[PDB]
Amino acid sequence: AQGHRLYVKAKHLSFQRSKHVIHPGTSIVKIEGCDSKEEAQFYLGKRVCYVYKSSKAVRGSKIRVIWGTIARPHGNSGAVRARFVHNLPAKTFGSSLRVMLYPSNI
Amino acid sequence: VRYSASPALETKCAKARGAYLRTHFKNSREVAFTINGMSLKKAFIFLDNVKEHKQAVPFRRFNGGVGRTAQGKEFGVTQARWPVKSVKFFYDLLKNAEANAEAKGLDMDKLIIKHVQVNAAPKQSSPSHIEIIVAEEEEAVPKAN
Amino acid sequence: KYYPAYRENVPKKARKAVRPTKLRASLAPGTVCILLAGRFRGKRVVVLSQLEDTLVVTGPYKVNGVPIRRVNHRYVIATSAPKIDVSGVSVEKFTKAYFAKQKRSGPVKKDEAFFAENAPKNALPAERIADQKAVDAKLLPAIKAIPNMKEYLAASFALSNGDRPHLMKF
Amino acid sequence: SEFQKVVVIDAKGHLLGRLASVVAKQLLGGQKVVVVRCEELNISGHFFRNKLKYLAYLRKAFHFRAPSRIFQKAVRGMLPHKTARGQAALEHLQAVEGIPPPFDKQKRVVVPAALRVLRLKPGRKYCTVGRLSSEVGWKYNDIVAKLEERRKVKSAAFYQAKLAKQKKIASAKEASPVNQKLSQFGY
Amino acid sequence: FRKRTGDIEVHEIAEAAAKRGYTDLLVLNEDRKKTNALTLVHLPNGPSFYFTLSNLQTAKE
Amino acid sequence: VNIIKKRTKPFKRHQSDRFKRVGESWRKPRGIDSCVRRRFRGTISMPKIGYGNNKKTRYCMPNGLKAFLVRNVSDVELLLMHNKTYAAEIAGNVSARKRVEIVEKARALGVKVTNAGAKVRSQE
RNA sequence: GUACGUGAAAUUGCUGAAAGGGAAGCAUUGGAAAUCAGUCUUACCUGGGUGAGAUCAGUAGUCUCUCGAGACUAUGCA
RNA sequence: UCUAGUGGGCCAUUUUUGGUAAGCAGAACUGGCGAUGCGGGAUGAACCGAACGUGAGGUUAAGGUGCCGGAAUGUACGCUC
RNA sequence: UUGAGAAGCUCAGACGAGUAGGCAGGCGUGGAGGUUUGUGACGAAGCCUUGGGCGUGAGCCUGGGUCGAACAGCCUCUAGUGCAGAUCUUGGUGGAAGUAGCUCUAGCGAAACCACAGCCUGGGGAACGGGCCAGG
RNA sequence: GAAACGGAAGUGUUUUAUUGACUUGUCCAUGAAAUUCCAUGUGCGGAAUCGAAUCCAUUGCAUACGACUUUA
Repeated sequence: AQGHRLYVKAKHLSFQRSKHVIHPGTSIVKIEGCDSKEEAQFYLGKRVCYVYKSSKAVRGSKIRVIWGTIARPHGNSGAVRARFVHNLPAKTFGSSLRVMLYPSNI
Repeated sequence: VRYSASPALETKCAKARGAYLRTHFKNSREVAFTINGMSLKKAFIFLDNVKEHKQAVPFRRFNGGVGRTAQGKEFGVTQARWPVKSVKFFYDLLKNAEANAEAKGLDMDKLIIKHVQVNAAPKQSSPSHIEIIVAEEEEAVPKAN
Repeated sequence: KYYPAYRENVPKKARKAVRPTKLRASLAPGTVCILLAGRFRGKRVVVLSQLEDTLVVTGPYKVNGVPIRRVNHRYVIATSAPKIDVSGVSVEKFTKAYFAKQKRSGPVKKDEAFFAENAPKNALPAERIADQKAVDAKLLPAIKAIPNMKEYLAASFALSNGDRPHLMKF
Repeated sequence: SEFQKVVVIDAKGHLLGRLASVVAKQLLGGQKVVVVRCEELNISGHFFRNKLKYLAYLRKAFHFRAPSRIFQKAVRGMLPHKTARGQAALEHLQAVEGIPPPFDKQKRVVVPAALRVLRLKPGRKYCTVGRLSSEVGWKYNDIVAKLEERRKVKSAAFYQAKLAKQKKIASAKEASPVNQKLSQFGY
Repeated sequence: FRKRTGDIEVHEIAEAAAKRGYTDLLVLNEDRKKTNALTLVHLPNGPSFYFTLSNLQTAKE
Repeated sequence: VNIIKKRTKPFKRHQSDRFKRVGESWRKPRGIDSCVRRRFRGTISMPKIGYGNNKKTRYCMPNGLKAFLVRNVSDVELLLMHNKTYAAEIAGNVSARKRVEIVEKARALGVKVTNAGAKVRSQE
């Protein structure tokens, strides 16, 4: 089944936050394989999605997606800042996100 | 007249009421909770037992100051009492509801207590409004298709 | 009905001019390219020519079953595989009107719109298959000459464990 | 770098605090972590140092002695255990003494940021958690220190069988001419 | 069941359905997400009845 | 100039949820020691002039029109020159007979009606 | 239905759903579930055919205003 | 020209007098809090930043970047177990 | 170019804590004069509602339900004109509690009290504690 | 259809006997499209049943009551 997955695995770590104030509009995403802020420049502007399933079979489907884009790197270790169309729920801390390769400049 | 419950549609139900009854609201509330859902014939036997102290009515919400008994082990609780004023009113209302069903032509061997409610009458002591709806046990018709 | 009946907030003259799209230097005609989205995601196809913004792309229909299609240059990866000879096939017939969806005319009556007695279908005409066959004939010898390329276009690109696209080169 | 669904860590030679902080961050990152050989963890400081630290802890609570329970306590203090997120992250950690049968046949990784040989200065006294636990109440040290040889002997036999089996393909590799005919790609 | 399209009227539906082999036409009038009326027409030129509905309940209810 | 709302939540009076005797209509706190008046952290917001909305888009419904209250056919005819700016809203106490007359007139004038389906049935 | 127009809140009972572990309610952001709102292509332009009628008659009268301005009544439809 | 409100203190710093087991007390001075929310300081009425219309984006201050906790288990040179 | 409610329209720049106190503009209620050739038994007013909308806000408009005879917008006049507190007044109703009482019972049946929840160790300087911070 | 091994929490490691297939090992011929530029048995409520347990004949062994222990 290794003829698929055009995307890259990622994890939703947290929102942008200070010690005591959280900003849910921007989320901190750890793209796996990206290990520094210079490698995070490749994934800037790429589409990222959160894919989950819900009980109702609305649209005749069991899966729904929240889309987003990668805006800028966060820190030195390769984490990025992502803004989603809808703010990611706080329950999705440590959940998985998919980073496509489009819009591609390669 | 209108009751608290959407049932009591004439075809398969029978109603009975008692308003401004000279009995305590809290004791009547506990008796209503116990006999709710029971079969009509089973409820009559249980109410007779409470009169004869064979079975105990488990005081459940207003259980403050109520002594526990072994006869409450059936209901999964401990506190219990043997009210006779509340039981007498409920027995009379059940007799009325049974008589109403007999007039309606209902099937008498399938009657269960679908809805029994106790409400606070105006403070005259605390009187009580009691309304009972007994309806036929609805069976499922086999599809056979 | 013609004299304006309202304030008529006419837009100010906007100084925006349409200028040709500057595509990447790696998206030359004939380069093998990986499709990123759509129903043909993961396929490898040959870039015939560049439209104004999109790339008129197709895989040899006898190879991967990707017909003459348009692809946005952002949803494509320009690989460094050896280029295919595409100067032979004329691409002047591939314009935006060639790929444009048919405009809605809908000649019906209010007797068959009810009951859904229309069944309007616009299956691909024969000339489109003829054009695809002509392109395939002019492209297959080019991909046959260079080795390990015919089935390379038949395969579908995918990412495996440990693949880092920011480090991998295409 | 990359994550797996379950990560098994061989805690032999790993510092308690360094490994716990890495594990706690991985637990909050959304990963299931299994730490085996929790009795082989190391703590910087002499035997008497952490002895008085644990003896003072005994003076204070449910005093746990098992090495995994020591490690589980260290990881828990590095988690937001007062919230649902911290509790959920805790339940993804499985710390055990030794390597149980479900895990001795699975690959075990190590954390270089927590290894004693790469973090402690040579010639510094250290206290093993298993040895430290043995005198403070833990009574299963001898039986687990005896069973490890049985696991090691079985595992060593497996490696020899795997190595002997691998020799056939390794010889067959250079035997096939196509291995070197197109080895210009670096493979 | 045929979804009502455009601006075809009941008499036009009736005269069109009379040529399709249908014999009775039922039109459910609804307004603000509630069916409240039903006009049944006997085809091709039979009597037309108009009822106003109430207490609409489905099987799940 | 699409419609932008600086805020969609209402301003509820402090402690209005705690007490049923206290209504939720906004009241400016007067207590000096009250943390809401001092505008501490985590406390509820207060009506400020900065929350005010754009003058051009003020009073505009989400469809870009302004609700104009209508009580008879004379009021509908007033919006002949302003059907792109205003929507007719029939008053609540206008009977179902007048509502019908208003709705037919507004239809010829090309005037949107906010509550054109009230108190009436349809029969095609 | 005389415990009688309307019938609020506090409060009480039953039923249904959901949440439960101790500062709590509350604020911010989204998820899920339930529910709701409005926004529709339909018209416009153009051509011909067929008939129609007036604010058109190389047209005849009446009325009310100030020659011509409105309202009509016959007759023809280029 | 007239015309509302106030006619205190606290934190104390600094200069400073007497001191007295030693602390401490006494003057002036200096500003702040007092009418002031916000970032930090584990938490904090007076410490470090900064003073406020509703928002988007960017960048910082004081503090920080093992985990809790956003951010290098960074680089280089030393002390200590 | 129509953009003269000249009390309108328009252009530009700067600024925005706030007690006492000062000064403007508004929202709402009862009644009065005028007005809308106003609304109303084809349903006024009130009330209910996880319906919709408008205003920074006071508030206002509206759908549905209930209901059954009156009522409102605008200009002006007028005042017994807006409540969470007063150990407020009157009325209604709670927890205590089916407790005190007159083992389990049978009947009858209170009152005081009530801002609100309620596991501990330390610190939060003005008690900080129960309510914050760090832990168990 | 299987036999062995695996005890620490073996729950899996092989050995296969075959029975069928894909066989990317490699070379060819067809089909892919107007998706004509991204959007992606299981649970509940009832019954007829089979056991078991409690109450129960019980008992003081337990005992404000609960609840407990023996025996019909």
